[PDB]
Amino acid sequence: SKKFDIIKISLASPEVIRSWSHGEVKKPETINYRTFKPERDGLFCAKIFGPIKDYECLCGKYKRLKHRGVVCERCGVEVEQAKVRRERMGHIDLVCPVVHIWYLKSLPSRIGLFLDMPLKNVEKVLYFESYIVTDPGMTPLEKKQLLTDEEYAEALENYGYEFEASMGAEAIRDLLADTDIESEIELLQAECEESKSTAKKEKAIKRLRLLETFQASGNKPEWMVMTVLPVLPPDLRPLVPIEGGRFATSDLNDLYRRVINRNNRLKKLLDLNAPDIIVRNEKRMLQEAVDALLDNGRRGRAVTGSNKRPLKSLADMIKGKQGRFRQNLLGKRVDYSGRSVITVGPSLRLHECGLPKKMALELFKPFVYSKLRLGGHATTIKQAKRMVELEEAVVWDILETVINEHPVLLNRAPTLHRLGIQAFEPRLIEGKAIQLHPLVCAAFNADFDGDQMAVHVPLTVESQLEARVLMMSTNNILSPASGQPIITPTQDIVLGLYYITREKEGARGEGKLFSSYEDVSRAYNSGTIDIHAKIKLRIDRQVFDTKGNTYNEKGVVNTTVGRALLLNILPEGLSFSLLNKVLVKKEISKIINQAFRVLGGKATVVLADKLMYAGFKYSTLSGVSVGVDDMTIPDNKEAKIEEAEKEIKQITEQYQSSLITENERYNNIINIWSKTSDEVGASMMDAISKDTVSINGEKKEIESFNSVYMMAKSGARGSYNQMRQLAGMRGLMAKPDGTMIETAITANFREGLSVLQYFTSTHGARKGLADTALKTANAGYLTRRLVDVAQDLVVIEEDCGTDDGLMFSAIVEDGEVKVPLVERALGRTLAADVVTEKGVVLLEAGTLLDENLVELLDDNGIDMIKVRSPITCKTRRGLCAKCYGRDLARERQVNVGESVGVIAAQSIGEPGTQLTMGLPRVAELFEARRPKDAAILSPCDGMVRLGNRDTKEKQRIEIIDKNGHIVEEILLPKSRHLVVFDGEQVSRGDVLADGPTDPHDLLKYKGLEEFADYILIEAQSVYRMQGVVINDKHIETIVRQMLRKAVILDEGDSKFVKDESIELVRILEENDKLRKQGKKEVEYELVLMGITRSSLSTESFLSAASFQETTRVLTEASINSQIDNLRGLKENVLIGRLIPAGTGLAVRKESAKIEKMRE
Amino acid sequence: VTVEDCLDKVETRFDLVVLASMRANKILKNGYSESMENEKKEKATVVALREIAESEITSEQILRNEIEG
DNA sequence: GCCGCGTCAGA
DNA sequence: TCTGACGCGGC
Ligand SMILES: Nc1nc2c(ncn2[C@@H]2O[C@H](COP(=O)(O)OP(=O)(O)O)[C@@H](OP(=O)(O)OP(=O)(O)O)[C@H]2O)c(=O)[nH]1
Ligand SMILES: [Mg+2]
Ligand SMILES: [Zn+2]
Ligand SMILES: [Zn+2]
Repeated sequence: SKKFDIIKISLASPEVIRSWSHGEVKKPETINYRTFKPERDGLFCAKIFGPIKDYECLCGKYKRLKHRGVVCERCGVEVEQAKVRRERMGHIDLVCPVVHIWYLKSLPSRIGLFLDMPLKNVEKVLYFESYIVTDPGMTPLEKKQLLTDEEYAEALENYGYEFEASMGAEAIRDLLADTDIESEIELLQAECEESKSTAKKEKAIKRLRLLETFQASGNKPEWMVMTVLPVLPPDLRPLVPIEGGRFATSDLNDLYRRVINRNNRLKKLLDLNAPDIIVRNEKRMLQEAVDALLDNGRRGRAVTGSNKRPLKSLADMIKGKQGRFRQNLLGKRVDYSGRSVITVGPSLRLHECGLPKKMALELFKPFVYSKLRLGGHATTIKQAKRMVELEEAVVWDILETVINEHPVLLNRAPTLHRLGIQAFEPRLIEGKAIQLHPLVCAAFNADFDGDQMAVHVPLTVESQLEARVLMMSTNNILSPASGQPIITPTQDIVLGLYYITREKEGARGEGKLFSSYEDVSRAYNSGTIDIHAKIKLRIDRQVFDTKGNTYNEKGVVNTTVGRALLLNILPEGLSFSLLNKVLVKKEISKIINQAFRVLGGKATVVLADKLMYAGFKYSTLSGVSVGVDDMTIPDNKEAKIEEAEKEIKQITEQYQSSLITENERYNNIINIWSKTSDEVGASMMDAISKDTVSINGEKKEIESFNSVYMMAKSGARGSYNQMRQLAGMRGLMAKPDGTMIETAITANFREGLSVLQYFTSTHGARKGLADTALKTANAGYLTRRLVDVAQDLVVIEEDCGTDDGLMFSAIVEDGEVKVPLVERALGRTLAADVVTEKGVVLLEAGTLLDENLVELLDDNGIDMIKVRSPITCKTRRGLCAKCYGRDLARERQVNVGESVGVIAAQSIGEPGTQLTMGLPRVAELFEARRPKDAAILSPCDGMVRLGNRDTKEKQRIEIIDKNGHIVEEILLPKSRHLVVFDGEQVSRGDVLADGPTDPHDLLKYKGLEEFADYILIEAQSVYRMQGVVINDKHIETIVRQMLRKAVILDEGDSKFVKDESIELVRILEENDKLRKQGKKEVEYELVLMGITRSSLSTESFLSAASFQETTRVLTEASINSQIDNLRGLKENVLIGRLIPAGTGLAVRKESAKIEKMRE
Repeated sequence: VTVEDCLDKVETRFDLVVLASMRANKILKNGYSESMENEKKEKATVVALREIAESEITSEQILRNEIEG
C-alpha cells in the first residue's frame, strides 16, 4: 500500500553495515587549508558522500544538462543533487574488534549475563589484566577460568599447547562465538526444574529469558562486539564557515578523526611487528576512543576540548530535555506565529480579538499575494512583493477581506490546561498591542502587567474549520474539570452590579409604581428618583419549568430601581427571581449556570456580554473610590493591647519566681497574643461594616456603604484577612522554622510599623517568595508523569456491557457530610437497579443520573448506590462511553473519540500549584509508595498468639491447630507493641500492627474495590480541604492505568509468576479459551505498580524511550528485536501521522462507510 | 460559529466537522471561486456549515457525493 | 537467609 | 537534596 504500518529495531550485522556504507574512509582529512574543498578520502570527501553542488562534479569539468547520471573519471564524485550527502553513510574498518560500550555497561550488562560471570572480571580480561582459556583442551582448567600471568606461564610449561588463553576483545568475541544455545538452555532449565529460587535460583530466571529471546530473534550473539563501525553523514556534522573567518566544528568530527588515526597507528604497529606491550597499549587506546565516541564518560572521566567542556556523545544528543526525542521532535518551532503584548480590549466581543495591522499583514502576506494575483493588480510574485513593501493603500482593504472570516489561535507560555489555547476571529486594529476579551482572561490566567501571548494561523481548510468548531471561545463555557462556568465576571464588573442591586431604606421616589422597564429607565434619566430607592413594578413573562413546561408569570413585585434596570438584559424564559437579590458574585455564577443548562450556550453567551456591558457603565457612574479615611481603627484597640501586655507581665512575674516552666510560659504568651489579635480583628469588622445614622423618628444602624467593605463583601477582590491587617494588627509572625515569635506586632499598615517589627515581618514574605518559585517545576513534572500514564487512554465504544461497578455513599468526615451523595453520584450511570426499603424498585440499571433524577434519591433517602466506573470497564485498552457517563464539560454523555486520559491528567496537575500544604502526599499516593513500618497483614485465619523465641522474630499460630495441626507465622519485631490479644480468632487480611495502611496489601487482601475506595477518599479529602474542586471520575481513570499487570499462578501456555500484561493474558486465555477445549488458559492475581513504573512498562519502545531512560530501553529493545505498531497518539505525532482519537477516528469511520457504498 | 445549530442535525461534533470539510473541498473544486462572488460573500467553509444548519444538503447525501468525484 | 555499604537516574 | 530502583559486597 506504499505506507509502512510498523517499525522494528534489530542488531546490525557487519555485512549490513557494509551494505549501508557507500564508501570506506582510510585517512582522517576534513578539508584543504588553502581551499575549502573536500579531501580525497576525508570524512568530508566528496566521492563517497556525494557532490557539494547539484549536478556538478568537484572538478567542475562535467557541468552540463547533457550528462546527469555520468560519473567523472577524473574524480570519484558522482553527478547528483547535493541532498544525497545527508542520507549517505560511510564505514571505518577496524584491525581489532571492539566490544560495544552499551551492552558491557548495560547495568545490567547483557554480556555479563550471557557469560554468567561478574562484570569486573570481564572488564579485567578486556583491559588485558587477566587471561581467559578460550579452548578447554585435555587440561583440567575450566573454559571460564581467569589465569594470572605467572599462572598462565606455569600452565603453558606444564601442558604446553592444547589450551588457548587469549586476552582483550578478541578472546571475549571467540568465547561468545563458541557457545551452544541448545545445550546451555536445556541444562539451565534442568537447574530450573530443581527449583530452589529462595536466593540462588532467582538470578537464573533472567538468563533463560535472554537465551529464548536470542533464539527467537536469530541474531548472532557475537554481533554485540563490533568488527566495523559506520560513520555518520557530514551534513549531520557540518564544518560550515562563519563570520570572523572561523569554521564551527561538531564534537563528533574530532572523535572520528582521533579514532581513524589511532586505527592507522595500530595497523602500522602490526605491520612493523613492534613489541607486544606497545601493541596492547594501542589496542586499549583504540577501545577507549570507541567508547568515548559512542558515549564519553560512561566508565571513565569524559575527554574535553580546549574550552574544557565535556564533548557531546552521539547517545547524549538522542537523550535529555535538550535531547533530540523531546527537544526537536516535540519542539517543532512553527512559522506563521506572532508574540505581542495583551490589552484589556473591553469593547471587543467574546468571540472577537484585536490584532495589530502589521502583524496581520506579515501573517497573511502569502494570502494577500494570492488575492492580488487573482485581482490582477500584480501579474508576478516579485511585483506583488514590491507593492507590499511600499504598503500601498489597496493592500489594506484586500487584507481586511481575506481576514474577514479567518480564525486565529491565541496561546500563553504556561499551557496548564486545554482552555489556555483558544481560537478567536481577528479584527484589524491600530497599535502593536494585542487586545483580548476580559472574560476569556480568567481562563488564560493572565493579567495586563506586561504578559505576552502568541498567535498561530491555521492554513488547512479542515484545520481552520475544525478550530472554529471546537477551538472557538464561545464553544468553551464550563471548565473541563468542573461544571462551574469559567466566563463569570471576576473583579469590577461584579462590584458595579452589587452596588446597583443594594437597596436604601429612605430614598427619593420611594413607593413609586412603574408599569414597565422603559418607564423606570426614563425616571432614572430624569434622576429625581434614587437608584437604591424601592419601587413596585408589574412584570408579565414566560417561565421555563424543570420538566420544560413553560408558564406565564404575572403580578406586582417590589424591586430596587437597579434591579428593574437590569430586567431588560435578562432573556425571555428566565424568572425575575434570580435578578431580585443582592446579586453577589456567587449569585451571578449561579444565574449563568441556570441560563446555560436550560436556555443553551448561545443565550448564556449573549447574557454574559450584556452583563459585562451593564457593569462597566454602572460602575463608572458609581465612581467608587478608596481612601485612607475609609479604613477605620477600632476605638477599644488600645485597652485590649494594654490588657494583653498586663497578662504578659503577670506571666513574666510568675516565670522570674521560677513557679512556672519556660515552655509553658511561652505557650501561654502565644495563646494570649492570638486571642487579643482575634478580638481586635472581630471589633474592626463591626465598625466598618455597620454605620449608625439619625433617620427620621430616631437613629438606627444600617449596612455601611464604605468602598472597602463593599469590595470585601462583594467578593470581587480582597479578603477578611487583608482588611484585618490594614485596620487590625500583624500580631504573630512566623520565623523560617515557623515557630511563632514570642514578641508580636501591635502595629498596623495604616499607622505604619517600627523598623524592628518590619525586620521580623520580612522573613515570612521572603520564605513565601522562595517557596512559590521552587514549587513551579514540581507541579509541571507531576502533570507530565500523569499525562505519560494516561496519555493513550481514549473512548472507542458506546457500551462495554459489564454490569460490575462500585458502591457510592456520602463521604461523612464524622463532623459533617462534606460531600452530598447526590452531588458525588451526579452525572454517573447506575450499575444496578436500586430497591427501596418499601420493596418498590426506584431506578432501573444502566440509567444515567440527572439533576431531576438526583432529587428522588434524597427524597427516597437511599444513602448507598452502585455506579459503573473505568476500573470496572471490561473493554480492552479502551473506555466505553457509558462507564465515563456524563462528559461534565458539555452536560452530555461523553462522545466517542474524546481523549479522557489526557484531560484527566491535566485537570489534577493544574490545581496542584495553587495548593501548597500537600503536593508530596498526593505524589506518594500516585506513585503507590509504601509507608515504612506501615503494618502487618496475615493471609491465613487463625488464633493470634506470641511465644516463638522472643528474639524480635515473634510469630503466631495462624493455622487453627485443632482441625489440622500446622504453623503459619512469620518473624515480626518485638519493638512495636502488639495490636492482638493473647487468645483471639484472627481473620484473614486483618491488621496485626498499628500504623499507616499499606497500598500493596489492600489489593491482594481487601480486594480491588476496598483499595479504590480508600484511594478516592484520600485524594478527594486532600483536594477539598484546600477548596479545589475535582471530579471523582478523573482520579479513577488514572487508577485504571495503575493496574495493567498481574501474576500468572498457572502457566498453561504462558510463563510462570513473572509479571505479564492483562491485555496479553486475556487474549492468550481467549486463544486457548475455545481454540481446542479449556486448556487451563490462566490463573492470575492483580498487582499494584508506580505510575512511572507503569509508563516505563508500556509495550511500545518508542513511547517508553521518549519519556526517559532512552539508552537502557533502546539496548533492551535491540536484543529482543521488538516489532512495535505505533498504536498510540504519541507514536503518530513523531511520524507526523493523524492520531487514533477525536477527528482522526471519525475520518476513518466515515471512510469505512464510504467504502461500502462503492462495494 | 456556535456550531450549536449545526449539532441538531449532526451528532458527536466530529462527524459534522468531517462532513463540513468534505463539502467545502467539493465546493472549492467545483470552480465556485470565479472571484466575482468571493468578495461579496463569506468563505466556502462557513458556507458548508450554513448548508448543514439549513439541513437542505443532508448528511447522508454528502456521503453519496464522494462516490461521484 | 541478611545487615549495611554502592551505581544509576531524574529533579 | 532525594528516592527509589537496582545493586551487590560483606557474614
Ligand atoms: N456582542 C455579542 N454578540 C454576539 C454574542 N454572541 C453572538 N453574537 C452575535 O450574533 C451573531 C451570531 O453569529 P452566528 O455564529 O452566525 O450564529 P450562532 O452564534 O448562532 O452560531 C454574530 O454575528 P457576527 O456575524 O459575529 O457579526 P454581527 O452580525 O454581530 O455584526 C455575533 O456578532 C455575544 O456574546 N456578544
Ligand atoms: Mg503575571
Ligand atoms: Zn570532476
Ligand atoms: Zn467500559
